[PDB]
Amino acid sequence: KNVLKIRRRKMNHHKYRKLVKKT
Amino acid sequence: YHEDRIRAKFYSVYGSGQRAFDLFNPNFKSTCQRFVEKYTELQKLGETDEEKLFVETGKALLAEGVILRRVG
Amino acid sequence: PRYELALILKAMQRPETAATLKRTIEALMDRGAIVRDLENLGERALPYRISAHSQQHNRGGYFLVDFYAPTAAVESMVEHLSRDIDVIRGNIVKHPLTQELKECEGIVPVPLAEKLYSTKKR
Amino acid sequence: REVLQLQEEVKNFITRENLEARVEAALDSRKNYNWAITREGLVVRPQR
Amino acid sequence: AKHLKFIARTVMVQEGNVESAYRTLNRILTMDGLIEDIKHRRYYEKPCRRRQRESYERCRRIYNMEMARKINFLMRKNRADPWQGC
Amino acid sequence: DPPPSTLLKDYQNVPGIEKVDDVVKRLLSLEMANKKEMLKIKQEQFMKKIVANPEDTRSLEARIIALSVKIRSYEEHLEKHRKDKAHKRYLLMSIDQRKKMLKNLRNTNYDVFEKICWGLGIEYTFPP
Amino acid sequence: ATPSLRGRLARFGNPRKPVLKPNKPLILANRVGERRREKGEATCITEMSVMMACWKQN
Amino acid sequence: TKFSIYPPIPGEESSLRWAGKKFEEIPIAHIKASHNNTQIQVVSASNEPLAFASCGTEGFRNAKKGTGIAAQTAGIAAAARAKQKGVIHIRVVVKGLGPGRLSAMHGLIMGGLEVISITDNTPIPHXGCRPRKARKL
Amino acid sequence: RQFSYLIENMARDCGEYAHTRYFRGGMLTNARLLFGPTVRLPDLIIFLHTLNNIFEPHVAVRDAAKMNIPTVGI
Amino acid sequence: SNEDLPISMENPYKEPLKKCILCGKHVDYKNVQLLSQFVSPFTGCIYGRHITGLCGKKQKEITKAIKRAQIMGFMPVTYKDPAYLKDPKVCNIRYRE
RNA sequence: AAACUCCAGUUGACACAAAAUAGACUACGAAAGUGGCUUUAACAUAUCUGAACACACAAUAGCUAAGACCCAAACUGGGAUUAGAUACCCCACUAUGCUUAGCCCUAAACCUCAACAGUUAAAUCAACAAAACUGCUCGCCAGAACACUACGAGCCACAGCUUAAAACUCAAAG
Ligand code: FES
Ligand SMILES: [K+]
Ligand SMILES: [K+]
Ligand SMILES: [K+]
Ligand SMILES: [Mg+2]
Ligand SMILES: [Mg+2]
Ligand SMILES: [Mg+2]
Ligand SMILES: [Mg+2]
Ligand SMILES: [Mg+2]
Ligand SMILES: [Mg+2]
Ligand SMILES: [Mg+2]
Ligand SMILES: [Mg+2]
Ligand SMILES: [Mg+2]
Ligand SMILES: [Mg+2]
Ligand SMILES: [Mg+2]
Ligand SMILES: [Mg+2]
Ligand SMILES: [Mg+2]
Ligand SMILES: [Mg+2]
Ligand SMILES: [Mg+2]
Ligand SMILES: [Mg+2]
Repeated sequence: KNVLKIRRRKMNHHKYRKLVKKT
Repeated sequence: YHEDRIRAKFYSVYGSGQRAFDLFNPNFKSTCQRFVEKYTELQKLGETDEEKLFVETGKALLAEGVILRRVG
Repeated sequence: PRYELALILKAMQRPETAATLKRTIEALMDRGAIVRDLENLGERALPYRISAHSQQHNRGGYFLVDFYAPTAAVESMVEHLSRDIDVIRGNIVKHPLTQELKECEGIVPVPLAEKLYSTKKR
Repeated sequence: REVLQLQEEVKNFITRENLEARVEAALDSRKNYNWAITREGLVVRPQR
Repeated sequence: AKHLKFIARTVMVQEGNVESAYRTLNRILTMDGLIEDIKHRRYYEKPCRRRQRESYERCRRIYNMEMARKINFLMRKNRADPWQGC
Repeated sequence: DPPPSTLLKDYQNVPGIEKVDDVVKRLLSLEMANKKEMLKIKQEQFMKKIVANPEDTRSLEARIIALSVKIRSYEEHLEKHRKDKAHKRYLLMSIDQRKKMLKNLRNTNYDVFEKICWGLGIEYTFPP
Repeated sequence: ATPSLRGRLARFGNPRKPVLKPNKPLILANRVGERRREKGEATCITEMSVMMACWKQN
Repeated sequence: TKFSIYPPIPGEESSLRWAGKKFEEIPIAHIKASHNNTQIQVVSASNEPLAFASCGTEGFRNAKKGTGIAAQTAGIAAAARAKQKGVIHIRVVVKGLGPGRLSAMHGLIMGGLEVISITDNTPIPHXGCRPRKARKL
Repeated sequence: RQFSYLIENMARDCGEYAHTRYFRGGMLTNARLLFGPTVRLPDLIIFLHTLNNIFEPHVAVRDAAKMNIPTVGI
Repeated sequence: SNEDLPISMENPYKEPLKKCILCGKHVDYKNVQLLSQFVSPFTGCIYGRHITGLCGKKQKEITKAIKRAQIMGFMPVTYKDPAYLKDPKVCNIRYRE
């Protein structure tokens, strides 16, 4: 199977951690 | 078959004799079969032990002129 | 239970080797050991250079002590041997002969594993 | 049978009385545990 | 460091035949696994990558040892065609 | 705890062991044996004191006694090895198993359940 | 003898963790791999070296 | 007698002699074959330096030291300096799997030294220090 | 192929037919195209060996059943 | 009925199970002569069972005895003791070819 | 290239680090994990099933405090590459990996295949994968995305973890 579902979740978590750090 | 027990011991003690099996002849009798037939005959007498009965069979064949060279 | 002390002693003259063996056997007895036998395996060249007690040893006297001791004695005896300057190396093992050799009938052959993959056409 | 064998074996155990004598006897003797196996499974003890 | 020197991995030259001696030594090191161990020890193989290689090396042996057993089993049938024409 | 001079359970009934040499007696005693050999004697003492038939090892009573001896051995092991997580699990599981055995005995034979609790000093507690 | 395959693969019967994790199913194909071409090496470096060294000397 | 690949044991008595010298007395040629350099030091049997030559000391620079030809040149240089000090027979001890592992010995032979043995001392840790991380190439 | 010659003689002697050679695809199920529209197919097919030379069922066993031809087979 | 029908037995011709050369013998760590027969003469590496031909039980016993002898000051680690180089060769390995 | 030249090679002395070969073995443990040697203790249950939360555990990373330090090494600095190179390659060195005492409680913690008891005959069977099913029990799942998110609650956790939605949008997602 491809990892396209993981990739969406990967970006969501990345952007969330950056937001929490910024604020 | 019952005689396979005898055949197995004969082949272990003596091995396949130099006499070659002729499987084309439907009535060929190998040295092992001759032993089986004699051993089976002595069993009818009433001997109930293998060791003694086995030893007695070899002696009968030696009297008849069969060559029984043991592996030893 | 029964143990075996594999004692590699420093290569010394007979009077000193006899004192060390007496010293060692008395230490076992002082800790509750019943010493069964003492075997001399002979003086040999050590397999490798062993540095013990600020000395480099190239030869040693191999001795075996067969003794029965309480389980708590083993830890104590190991400490005593660490401080003896005439002992190059001392190891206490459970005697090899307490373990009875199990009876083996021979090698049981194992066939090629089967039905690992389906029999469908690929 | 095990207790009986042990009672016979306990006679030849090293004690504080015979320790010195048993040490001297050990220093004289040699016990070799070395032996080699062959391809036929026969033990070849050392000849020394 | 502690062991005696000039006993391990030492090979004597016969009649100044250095080539044959070096080939012999290299074959001893290969057949024991030293040459392949040295090359793998240059960089750290992480534990997960080492298990993946061992599994790969083990599955290849099995396949390679079973193919060879079939090749030697069928080599008998490389003889000339006995029924040439049918 | 059984005195260290207590003879092993195997040699306690061999005829004439009271007359053997002192050295032989201490070689066949608990002092010269591992910890598991002393636990077999503890089990026998509890079995004789509590169980009606000390030779029936398959009754719910004998099984509670045997497990209680193991529980005590785990408690002593953990007093020295306080960070042994594997044995702490074995202790907690063994305690839960004995509670299930005691619940079954209480439900079936109340007269013997009281003798188990008295002999082994177990206080039965109803679950929350 | 070929290494055993009993309990080596992750199968329903197998209780233990898999020993082997083959990427391809372990089933003999009907072909063998081609003969590999020997990787070329530069020849006559020693003889080249002696000629070039003498050139330097002379 | 049949040729024994196994070296003569120092303690036991052997008949094998090289110019009247026993195996324990022959000078040793220590070759360190690295991935980028080859270093050859010829020492006496009593650990007294006699000759040293590396690919660096022979004028090869940077990536040109890690070549067979460069190691061979170092071998010849070490042999020349060793032969001046009286070395004929040498026991080669090579450690490392670099490009100049074999070439270095050819250089030593081309220089007039006779190799009576070939030992490998490549360091192999039995479990040791964790090596550097794998390169991403 | 050890018995191809024997079998082909036996067929000729009894006035019957033998096909001991490589069985080309469609000999039975595509006969009208291969032989001709008015070709008459066999009424009985006797398999003296039912396996081909890769130890699998001879294709004609399946094709005879498709064409409703009874088959005798060793 | 008939007397010639096959009877039910266990294969009377069955051969005895093969036994490793060390089947039934005590492997002691002190017996370094025996243990040396299963290590490489050049590297001291312990040979695998495909070379030694030992059963799984004896391969473990030999391995554990070697590791004990080596750390207890009985056996060298990096080479085979030269004294034991002439013992009977029992390992199926060819180094010179 | 930088770096080093207080350097390198040989020899001797020399760890609070990591454990060739064996292992082509396939074992131990509930799982996580466990492969140098020795000794001590020691691997629950005589029906099975039974919890995100009770109870006890749980790789790596990380936190708190005290130690050890060979080597490795986030970060950082230098060299090089490049249009740029906050990377890939080279060098150096730190947190960290280790020990002791408490935390934290996550993983592609996946053999993505639940525990127990059976079966190989029928329809064997969407496809692929690691053949298809029966009894019984517990857990869990009901279009995609929003969402390993918001709010509430609990927690030694305070840029955390566990539990976990909706509005708007789409006719697909898979
Ligand atoms: S086959 Fe019996 S121990 Fe090896
Ligand atoms: K190790
Ligand atoms: K959880
Ligand atoms: K997985
Ligand atoms: Mg998103
Ligand atoms: Mg895949
Ligand atoms: Mg520079
Ligand atoms: Mg349960
Ligand atoms: Mg619930
Ligand atoms: Mg954790
Ligand atoms: Mg930490
Ligand atoms: Mg460093
Ligand atoms: Mg640090
Ligand atoms: Mg895992
Ligand atoms: Mg369940
Ligand atoms: Mg089942
Ligand atoms: Mg998460
Ligand atoms: Mg959250
Ligand atoms: Mg809410
Ligand atoms: Mg909140």
